[PDB]
Amino acid sequence: MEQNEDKMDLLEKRLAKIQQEQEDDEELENLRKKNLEMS
Amino acid sequence: EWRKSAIANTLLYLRLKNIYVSADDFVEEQNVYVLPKNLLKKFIEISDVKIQVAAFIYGMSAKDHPKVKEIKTVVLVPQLGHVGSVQISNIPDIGDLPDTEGLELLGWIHTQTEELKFMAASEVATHSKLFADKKRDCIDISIFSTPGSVSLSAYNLTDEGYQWGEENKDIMNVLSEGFEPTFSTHAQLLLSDRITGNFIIPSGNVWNYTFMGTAFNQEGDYNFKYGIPLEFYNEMHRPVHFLQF
Amino acid sequence: PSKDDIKHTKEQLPVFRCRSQLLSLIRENQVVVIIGETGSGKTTQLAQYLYEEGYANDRGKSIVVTQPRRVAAISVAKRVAMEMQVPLGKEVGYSIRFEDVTDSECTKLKFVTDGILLRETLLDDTLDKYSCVIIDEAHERSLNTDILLGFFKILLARRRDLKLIITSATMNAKKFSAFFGNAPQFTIPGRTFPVQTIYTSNPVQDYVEAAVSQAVKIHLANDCSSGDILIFMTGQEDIETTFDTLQEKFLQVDIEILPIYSALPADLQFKIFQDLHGTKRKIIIATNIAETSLTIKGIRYVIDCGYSKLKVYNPKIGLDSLVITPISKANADQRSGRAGRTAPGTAYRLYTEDTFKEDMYLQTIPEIQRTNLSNTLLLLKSLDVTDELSKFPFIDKPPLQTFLSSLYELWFIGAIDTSGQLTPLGLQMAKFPLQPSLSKILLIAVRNGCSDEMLTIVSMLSVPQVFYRPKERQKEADIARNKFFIAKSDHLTLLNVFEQWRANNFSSHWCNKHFVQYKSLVRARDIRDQLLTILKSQKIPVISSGKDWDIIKKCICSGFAHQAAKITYVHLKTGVSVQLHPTSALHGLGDLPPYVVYHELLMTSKEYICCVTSVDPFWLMEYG
Amino acid sequence: YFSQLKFEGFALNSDIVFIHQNAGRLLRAMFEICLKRGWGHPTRMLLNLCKSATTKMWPTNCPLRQFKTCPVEVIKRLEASTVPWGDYLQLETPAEVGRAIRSEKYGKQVYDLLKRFPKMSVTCNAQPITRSVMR
Repeated sequence: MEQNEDKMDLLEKRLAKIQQEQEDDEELENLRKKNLEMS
Repeated sequence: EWRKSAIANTLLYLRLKNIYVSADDFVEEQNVYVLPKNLLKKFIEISDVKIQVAAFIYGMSAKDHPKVKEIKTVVLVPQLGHVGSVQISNIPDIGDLPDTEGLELLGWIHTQTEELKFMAASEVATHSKLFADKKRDCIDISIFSTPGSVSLSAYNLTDEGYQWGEENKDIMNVLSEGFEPTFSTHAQLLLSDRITGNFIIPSGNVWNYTFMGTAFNQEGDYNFKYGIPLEFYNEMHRPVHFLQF
Repeated sequence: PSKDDIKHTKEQLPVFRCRSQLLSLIRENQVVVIIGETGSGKTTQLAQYLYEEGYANDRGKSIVVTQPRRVAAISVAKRVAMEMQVPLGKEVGYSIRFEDVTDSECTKLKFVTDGILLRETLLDDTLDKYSCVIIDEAHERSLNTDILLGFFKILLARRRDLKLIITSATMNAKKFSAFFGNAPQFTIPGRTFPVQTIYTSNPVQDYVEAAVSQAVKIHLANDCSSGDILIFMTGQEDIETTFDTLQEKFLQVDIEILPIYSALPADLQFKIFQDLHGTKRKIIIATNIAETSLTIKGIRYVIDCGYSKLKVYNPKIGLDSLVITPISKANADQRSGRAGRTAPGTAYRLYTEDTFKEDMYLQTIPEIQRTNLSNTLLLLKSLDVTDELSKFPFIDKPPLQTFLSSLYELWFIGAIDTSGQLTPLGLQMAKFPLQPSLSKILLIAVRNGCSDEMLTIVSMLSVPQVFYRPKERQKEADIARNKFFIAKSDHLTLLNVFEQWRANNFSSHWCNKHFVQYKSLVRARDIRDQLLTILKSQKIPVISSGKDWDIIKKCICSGFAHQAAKITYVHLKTGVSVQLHPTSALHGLGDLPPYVVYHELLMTSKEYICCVTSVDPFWLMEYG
Repeated sequence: YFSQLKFEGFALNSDIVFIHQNAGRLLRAMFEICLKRGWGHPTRMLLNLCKSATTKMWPTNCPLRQFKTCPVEVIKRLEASTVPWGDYLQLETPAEVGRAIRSEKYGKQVYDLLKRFPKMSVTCNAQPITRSVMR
């Protein structure tokens, strides 16, 4: 093990990760605009 | 092999000389179901010696005692029967027919070749499949029919029996998956000459789809009418025979 | 030999012992399910039995028998026409894609592909030119088969006089019967020999290595005469590494070792049927092609690895996966019944009994439960099965999301409205033998004015294994392909291949020289002439775009707007990252066009776009 | 004979002709007995057997086979179909009959025949006159 140191499930996790990454910018921009509105 | 059963069916009226009804000691505190004797007689006369034949029963309460459920109509429906089991089309839309006003669906009536003191697995399965989500108080009237005699027994089903028929969505012939006789309880049935019931039948008259599996739709949305029911091997159940010859 | 012995042959089969019971059971039932065993000889016999029983004449009109394979339909039609002693087409005949051999419209017995029959149900749903239908080899459960099971279950109401026969295997005869109204099964014995079966007492670590180990043991623990071996394996690259490994073991310590796979050129496929000497042993290393498509004599031994390369469509990702998966119990038994053909035999299973009991499902999953269905749903809307489609009686219903995704695809293409109802564009597309994108692109190519090129490109896109890439010669195979290279795409490189093929007078020797499969090319031309016939049936003009190949690429956007990607590649709508398949003209330690459209997405060793075309984004919102 | 089978042996193929050229009277006498005795089920059956002897066809056959001028192809198609005769009757338009046959040309003629096929509309009501007598 020291020297040596599902596929579709991992791809569905990569799909979820890429969606989550791209949606975060819109969430942050919504917070930034919310802060301007609150100000 | 139908040819032998067709011959045998001609004599079913002789079986009605021995009518036994399953009776326990009476209980005024629970329902009693009253079957008109003419309905029973005709139902046996149209049935088959081997194959299970089935129908719905519709009825209502008398004024004298609310718990006395008179059966008024037998609704015979598109079905495909077997020994020991029967495949029944859905609970019929009959409401646009005359005189259906104030009828309950009371449940189902059917023939069997085995004699029992409880509901069998195919009964509990088909009874659950028909009534579980719709009207759980509906009875089964089972009829043992055998040479010389018919024996009638009525049952309520427990929620344990309903649940078991939900767990057993289909039955392979002897799965016996913790089936219990105690899933069913005796129901008070009386057979009466004092009253006469009638038949509703499908509008194309034919109800036995044994020779006609392709036109049986078990989901099917069939139209119905009052009318005299055809026997199991009537010509109209058997059109191919008359096309071959 | 000769036209006398032919009848004794027919009488000597076990189907003849019960011939009168067969032709009576079909009189007393409109539907029959038949378990015919391998040595029943069912396929040639019963068709003759029913014609001779009289239905096939102008009394009833013709008999049809479906096959799943083209070559099967022709071969059994030749056999039965010769058993009936008639020139093929005149009373016995056949009708398959590109090839109708029926010299009269009233040709009395007609063998067909299940797809051909399915095509005919659209033009005549009652099929009134036929008295009897036989579904042969229906245990294979093809898409066309599975559709016809529902279609016939409804149509035989609409025709009491239409007789129906369904062949079945033992895993599913009850299941088939119950669907068809619990109508009677009939079981015929066959003249088949016993096969001894041996599970492995443990899971094997690597089935390739156990396979060669057991091959040498069967070969040399016995003396080398009088008993040949079949070994089942998952794919060409796996198979080719195995021959290499097994030859060396003999040279350390006679044996003849032969490949078979569908991508193998036909001359080398054919030689496996030719004989082997006494004292020498034949051994055959095979894909699933040797389960059913091919039949070998003198095999007495089988080794089964227990895994196969099954395609499954993932509808969520929209992605085919070719997965090395455990086989079904049925499939294991079919492999086992390859021994036992010629004489008593043995099957060695590289897996345990419990893995066969639980880890292997009983039946194989039907194709309809695991493929994209949009060709099917298009056709099943084109014949006016409506929300009747949305509730359609299949034996084994496709997954809800598969249906809804195919509906979404058709709605996207504009074959379907927001309620879910067929558009006239849909009905036109359904008259092509095509997945709907390839009909969309041909109809669009009319208006765009590239029908002429589009015909041959769509033809080439239909065809498997167009280029040949043997084990050591990856460089030479690609070098020959690259003489036809178009810098834009694989798609226009297919055009250059077909043009150069033709300029060489369609030469087979040119095909071989340039490492292209001639079988694939001749099928492409047959498809081109068929699609040209369909266009001339729809009266469409076959306009050429000339050197303005961008017109084709604009048309591709009309059909393939979902099947698009962008460089890291990254899918247009789901956003998953994906790769160009290494065969692509656009692949290498090299080329990188920014925006991409593609013919298929497929997971193999990697999540690959199968073949690649470059695009401008403006066309994607132009067409959709 | 009700099925119109074909026969080779002259003796048997004249036994059958003797049977059918007597059958009508005999069935009509059987029918009369049941109708007089009041037995509904056999009376209805025997009326169909009398009609079958008259028409050389069974109740499962369609009455286009009873219209002597009809084309055979139409009869055979409809006998295959699940649609009841009492359903095909309900058409009032010539084009609709053409569709129902899958023949435009024959729709024109067969519509005429359909409008000739004997048909009844019936209504009934009862009135109690006395306790015992119903009109």
